[PDB]
Amino acid sequence: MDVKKIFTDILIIGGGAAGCQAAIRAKEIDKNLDVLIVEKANIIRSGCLAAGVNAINAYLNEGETPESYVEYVKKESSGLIREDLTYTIGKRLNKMAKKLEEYGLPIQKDGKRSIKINGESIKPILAEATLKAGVKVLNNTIATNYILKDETVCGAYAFSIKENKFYVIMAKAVICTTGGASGIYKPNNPGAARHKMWYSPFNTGAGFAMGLRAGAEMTTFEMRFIALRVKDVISPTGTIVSQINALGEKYMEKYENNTTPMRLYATLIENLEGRGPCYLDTRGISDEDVQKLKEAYLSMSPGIILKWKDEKINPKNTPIEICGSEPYIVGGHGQAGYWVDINRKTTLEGLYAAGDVVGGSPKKYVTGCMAEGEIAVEAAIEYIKSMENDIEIDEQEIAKEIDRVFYPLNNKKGEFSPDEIEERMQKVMDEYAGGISSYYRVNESKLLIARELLKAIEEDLSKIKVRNRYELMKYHEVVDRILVARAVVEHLLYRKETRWKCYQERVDYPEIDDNWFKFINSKYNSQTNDIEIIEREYEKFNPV
Amino acid sequence: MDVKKIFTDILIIGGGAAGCQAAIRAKEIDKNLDVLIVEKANIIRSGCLAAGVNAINAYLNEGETPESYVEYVKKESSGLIREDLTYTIGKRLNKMAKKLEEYGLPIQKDENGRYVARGKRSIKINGESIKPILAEATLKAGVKVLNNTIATNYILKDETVCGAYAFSIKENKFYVIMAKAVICTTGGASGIYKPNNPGAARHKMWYSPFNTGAGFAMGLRAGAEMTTFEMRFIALRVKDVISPTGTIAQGVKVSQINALGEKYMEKYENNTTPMRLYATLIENLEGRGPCYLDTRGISDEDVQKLKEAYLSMSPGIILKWKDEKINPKNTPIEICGSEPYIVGGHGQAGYWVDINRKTTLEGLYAAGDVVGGSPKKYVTGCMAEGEIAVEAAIEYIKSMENDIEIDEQEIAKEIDRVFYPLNNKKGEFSPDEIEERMQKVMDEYAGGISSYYRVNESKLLIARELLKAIEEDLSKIKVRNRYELMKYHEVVDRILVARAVVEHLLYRKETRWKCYQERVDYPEIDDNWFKFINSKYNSQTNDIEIIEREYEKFNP
Amino acid sequence: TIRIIEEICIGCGLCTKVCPGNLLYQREDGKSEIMDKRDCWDCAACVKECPVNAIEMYLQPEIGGRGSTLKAKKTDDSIVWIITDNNGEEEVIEVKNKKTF
Amino acid sequence: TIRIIEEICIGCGLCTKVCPGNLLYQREDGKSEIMDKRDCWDCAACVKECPVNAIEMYLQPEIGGRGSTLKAKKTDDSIVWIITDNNGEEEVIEVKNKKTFD
Ligand SMILES: Cc1cc2nc3c(=O)[nH]c(=O)nc-3n(C[C@H](O)[C@H](O)[C@H](O)COP(=O)(O)OP(=O)(O)OC[C@H]3O[C@@H](n4cnc5c(N)ncnc54)[C@H](O)[C@@H]3O)c2cc1C
Ligand SMILES: Cc1cc2nc3c(=O)[nH]c(=O)nc-3n(C[C@H](O)[C@H](O)[C@H](O)COP(=O)(O)OP(=O)(O)OC[C@H]3O[C@@H](n4cnc5c(N)ncnc54)[C@H](O)[C@@H]3O)c2cc1C
Ligand code: SF4
Ligand code: SF4
Ligand code: SF4
Ligand code: SF4
Ligand SMILES: [Ca+2]
Ligand SMILES: [Ca+2]
Ligand code: NA
Ligand code: NA
Ligand code: NA
Repeated sequence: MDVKKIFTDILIIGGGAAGCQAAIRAKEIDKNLDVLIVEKANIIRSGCLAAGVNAINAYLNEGETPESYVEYVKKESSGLIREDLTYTIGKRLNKMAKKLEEYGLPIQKDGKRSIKINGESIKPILAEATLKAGVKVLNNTIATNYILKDETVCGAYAFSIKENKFYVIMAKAVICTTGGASGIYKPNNPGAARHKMWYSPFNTGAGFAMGLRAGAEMTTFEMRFIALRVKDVISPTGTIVSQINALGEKYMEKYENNTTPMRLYATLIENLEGRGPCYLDTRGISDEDVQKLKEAYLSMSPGIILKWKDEKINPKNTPIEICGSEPYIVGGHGQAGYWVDINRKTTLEGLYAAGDVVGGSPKKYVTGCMAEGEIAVEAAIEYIKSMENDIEIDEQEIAKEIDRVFYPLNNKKGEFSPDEIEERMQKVMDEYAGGISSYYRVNESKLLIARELLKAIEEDLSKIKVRNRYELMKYHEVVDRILVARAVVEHLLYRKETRWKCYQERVDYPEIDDNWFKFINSKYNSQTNDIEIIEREYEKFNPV
Repeated sequence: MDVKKIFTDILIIGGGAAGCQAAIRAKEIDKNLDVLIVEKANIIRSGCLAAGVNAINAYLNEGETPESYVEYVKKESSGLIREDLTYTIGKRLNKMAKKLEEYGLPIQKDENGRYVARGKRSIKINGESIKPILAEATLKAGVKVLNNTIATNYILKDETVCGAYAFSIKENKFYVIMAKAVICTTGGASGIYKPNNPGAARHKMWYSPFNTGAGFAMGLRAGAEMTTFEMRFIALRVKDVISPTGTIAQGVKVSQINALGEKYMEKYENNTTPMRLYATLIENLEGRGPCYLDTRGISDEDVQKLKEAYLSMSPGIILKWKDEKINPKNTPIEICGSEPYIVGGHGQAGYWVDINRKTTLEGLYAAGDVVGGSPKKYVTGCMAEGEIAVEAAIEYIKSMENDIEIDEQEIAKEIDRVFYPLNNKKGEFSPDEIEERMQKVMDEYAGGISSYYRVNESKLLIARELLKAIEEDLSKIKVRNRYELMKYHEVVDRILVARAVVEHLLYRKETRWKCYQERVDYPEIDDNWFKFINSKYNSQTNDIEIIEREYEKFNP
Repeated sequence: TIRIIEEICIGCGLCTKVCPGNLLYQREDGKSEIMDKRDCWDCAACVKECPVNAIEMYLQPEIGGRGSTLKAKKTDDSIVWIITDNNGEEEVIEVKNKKTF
Repeated sequence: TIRIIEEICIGCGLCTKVCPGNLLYQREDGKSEIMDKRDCWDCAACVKECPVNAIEMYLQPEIGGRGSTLKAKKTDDSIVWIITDNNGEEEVIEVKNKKTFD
């Protein structure tokens, strides 16, 4: 194996929406900066944007302000958000939409939000702009841990899955932009269609796990976003009209506010109470309207076309069935992830984060993730100004990470595969930590079982054996998700209230509780190998 | 391929509990009768008894009578059972237990020589070799057996059953088995719904995963009437390993508790089998699960007795306890519900039969878990039905002779139907793929585990149409060998059974059996529905048609 | 999920540089292969990359797929989608890259 | 489910005549093979039948199996069960055929 030491000024882990904009913004600030992206897959399509987008959801119309955005975000989730993070995102949403147009995204008219787009190639256009800016990219390269020196992050380790190479990447500052975590719970269709899900099945919590292993603080893992999407194909609903139950009743009219959480809650009630399935009532649209729908879905979720063809579904005659996904651990549509300051610096010196990997501010969307990448990289650039990558890393520490990364490749005694352990984990979380099978409900006794069962899975990781570097990537996805899952269980155990309906359904503490208007954070103690909960008080945003 | 024509007097489909006893009893009545069992697997261990059984669960202990047996069986359906079928079983239960002892089953006895009661209607045994003992007795009676031979359809001359078609999975052979009378003893159906653990552990279930409703499907295709497929038995068993609970509950006298340690059954007036399951579901749904059998505080000797008992009938639990570090004296035993099964032993779904166990088709009798109308049957009740059916079949064949001639075109039609996917170069789906597709449809739209067993009209109407689309795709299946051909026929049969289940569930607009038949849009029991819902398959329209049969008081 | 029609595949390798899951690789014989069809997200990136429409998307039979397929051919200014229903009937839908919805 | 330890299997075929699912067959070289381990019901009929204990039952990892195994030796009047836990610790339990429980 060839061990390669690389040096860069700014290292970005993950070349998705936030990481691409961070790298572009860095080059725009200083052409001379060395900027390197380490990307698990292929930057042209990597991350949540691979299939395309339905729309640009987050920007401000005339007369709307960051304050308007903060209030929307609180209405779409709860009052317990990091207002400072939401406000500073809000200030740049419109600027980020303008950059997407500059990069080549097709946009047309019919306020400002009334635009027509083709989001099919949003990721390629973002990737092309990144490479045109002079950013260096290591594709098909999996990050596995931060390089720490005296409690300061000064790089990261990674291994290639196409070459026999292990990378020691020294950097003056590191930006985590790996996205959130899927695959902790069972998906809607385990087995044959186990990766038909809403979030990317290839964002498996690496950023969360590297952060936890390195000592960084996470926040609000008990808030698990669940998507309400077209059944089985998990396609967007925005494209597609009102919500109806199987009796044809517009059941949302029974509730005062029609918010994203409410639409999911209401749909679950209808099904549980015997009036499902629930649907988007497309009946009565025109033949041309059907053709428009087909063309739009081909540009961002083509599987639904195959479902319609197979099941003889014409949306003008048959409404579109919807249902909820597995719970995800995300800081884009949810508010789970790294705990950061207003400059997107994590709790570790030298490490910043942006996007779905950052907690505290739900309803970020593409523009919000792009904006966070800019904020983070601007802070990192100011931080690296004085220093230089002269940190010397002891060969023993390098060898230790190598041993950890490649352990199952040299495990002749192993008896389990990553896929077997992944399914075992998903079963534990689905059954004892509030998955689909429990209609997302959690209670203390089951959570305590989940805690103990996850520890037994962790013990069996040393019995995993892999045959190649691709299966080695899968092993690390499982290692990372087990740690994230252990944190999720501790967060769910700790918050003895129900703050977010569906996303955090503590059936044994069903009421909201004013005594719990505070943030629940976690830290991983490498000495005791236990997750430790930290309370952080809520702070009104008052910049002076 | 070898097409083998065979002649027999009595043909028995399925060499399980009912089939074995039917065959033995036939040879008792007339040793010169040619009796032949067609068995899908290996008779020594085939069927629900393969792993052993925990006890004999239908036995009239001292003070108990056939009449009191009926009174107890009636309770769960609020009296909607075939009392004639239950009573005639009750009159033979103790005889069947004595037969098992004569065949060699170890049955515990007290100093007086009486069987040792375990519960009101059960007795203690070592059941590990119950099926080998039954099979040995069958072969020693001179009964012929075709093992590894899959029945696919009855032979019908006009509306009279006069044999059956079957294919071997070990030889390149197809059987045309002419019989004076046929007795269907194939057991019920599992694998219509999704199991507790799809995929890697998809056959970890309570009922035999190898009883896939062939008897129901053969009967439906031949024109016979089925009954009460809307009553889908669901087992409350040890979680994941699906092990018996009676050994812990009845044997140790332990209570059901929630995760708070509360004996939640005390909140309910009646502690019946369906209510034990319903109450467990409620506890979990309301955030007080898991639920358990409280073994905490038993002795080390009791733990050892439990391990030996479970090794003798459900060994998987020992592995779970070792892997998860469960000692029952310190940690209670977690319980949960299974998939719904279509069975006439623990439930009351299956063929509609007269008191002599004749189906609605002349020449065809049925016995055991394949027969509806009488729950709480168990192994002795199934044996009893085998005897009743064969006694009537023998009286019926007394007049006739195997002079019926089948037309060669009819044989050719069944051969083409049976071997179609083996010759389907253009096929694009496997039986496994279609099986999973069907289980998803039923789980999501016909009240499987994922909906907590609840059904509503709208979902069932969807299930009806989705099952029809699966049937359209059966012609796109290809198989590569005779073993996979058997799996194809398991899917074909289960699709037809599932279509019937859906129609029955749609039709009964009330909730009579909690859990087993939860019509959430008609949540109350309704005296206007005190009648049997039956079905037949219309081959001209390819549809299931519902028939109502009135309940008739039984007076002996 | 997707299938590679090896008889149509010309071994160009283009589909192996797009997948967000790294699922596609070029074998020694030059043909593309998917590591595990169960891990596909149905993002269609590979489908659109193939210049000869040797990659087709279909819905897993286990979740109700009946054999309908989706293929895509990229032009200088559009994506031409070929949708074949489960009975073989083909519908051709061209979506211009500049077309907005 | 079950696994066949091929180095121990002597190719006798006995395990191929008991399974209620027809899952076990003899290959060209005589050793037993299971058609699909996912279809096993864990009835243990094959485990008991094998005279050299080349068949061991174990719980699928996907449902929480950690490596404990069960083997069984039939005697003239008993079954001798060999239970090995996930750390290799062995417990042997004989259950006499004529012994009844409780
Ligand atoms: C199906 C779907 C549809 C959506 N549609 C819309 C829409 O219409 N409009 C809208 O505004 N928003 C939409 N969103 C939201 C938006 O896509 C996300 O919030 C945003 O893409 C997240 O950006 P990110 O940079 O945090 O993560 P990503 O864009 O997912 O990027 C994360 C990157 O990290 C990489 N990575 C992961 N692990 C490692 C590792 N170990 N080493 C190296 N790299 C790694 C990944 O490969 C990826 O390139 C959608 C999201 C989804 C899932
Ligand atoms: C797990 C379990 C534990 C039980 N424990 C007890 C207990 O402790 N006490 C008690 O009293 N009762 C018990 N029972 C109930 C009792 O075992 C059943 O009620 C009884 O065995 C059913 O008998 P049967 O003849 O109808 O079906 P089975 O005994 O299952 O026999 C059906 C036969 O049909 C064969 N067959 C299926 N399809 C075909 C085909 N196409 N062609 C040919 N043959 C076919 C099968 O291979 C099998 O040999 C238990 C049942 C189960 C499932
Ligand atoms: S459709 Fe997307 S996830 Fe699937 S193989 Fe192609 S590029 Fe990969
Ligand atoms: S892009 Fe198409 S032709 Fe080229 S290797 Fe892939 S499947 Fe083959
Ligand atoms: S344990 Fe039972 S079901 Fe499994 S292979 Fe052995 S005999 Fe067959
Ligand atoms: S019984 Fe045992 S030794 Fe004989 S073939 Fe089967 S596994 Fe091999
Ligand atoms: Ca996965
Ligand atoms: Ca099956
Ligand atoms: Na029209
Ligand atoms: Na057809
Ligand atoms: Na087709």
